[PDB]
Amino acid sequence: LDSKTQSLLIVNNATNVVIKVCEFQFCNDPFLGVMESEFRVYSSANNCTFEYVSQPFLMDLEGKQGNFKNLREFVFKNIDGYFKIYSKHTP
Amino acid sequence: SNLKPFERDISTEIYQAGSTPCNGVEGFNCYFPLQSYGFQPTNGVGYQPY
Ligand SMILES: *[C@@H]1O[C@H](CO)[C@@H](O)[C@H](O)[C@H]1NC(C)=O
Ligand SMILES: *[C@@H]1O[C@H](CO)[C@@H](O)[C@H](O)[C@H]1NC(C)=O
Repeated sequence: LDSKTQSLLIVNNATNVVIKVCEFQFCNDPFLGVMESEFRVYSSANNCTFEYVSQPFLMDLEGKQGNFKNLREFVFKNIDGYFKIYSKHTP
Repeated sequence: SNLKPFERDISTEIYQAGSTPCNGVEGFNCYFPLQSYGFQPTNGVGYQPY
């Protein structure tokens, strides 16, 4: 994860799911700001081999406390070069 | 090590064949993994590009 090999990056930032496969330079403390005012998940793009962006949607974006309403489960596995993502959303 | 099916792996790390941690200079038991052969119209059947 230091630009010497290829690294898959998946971000779901409440609107459009974006998937990229780049030789990314990651920060010492990766983050996206929360109205959002930062984007520091990576610091460079170089010799990138794949990018995909989905359609928009709407999700939570603000700081709001309470009790949890949505359980969102995922499985991530890599078999013979195929990166398989499974998921289930439930109230 | 060898490759798993359909895996790609781009890397310019110079390959220490032995225990000499060269870490930036090619040498004995320290080579680059990427090699290139050339293609010429005068080459043989088995050495022409496909
Ligand atoms: C999430 O990332 C995508 C990547 O292109 C960007 O277009 C989108 O505006 C981002 N969402 C924000 C900043 O809320
Ligand atoms: C990868 O990035 C390097 C950066 O120095 C560049 O020279 C090279 O042409 C790029 N492509 C490949 C296939 O290595």
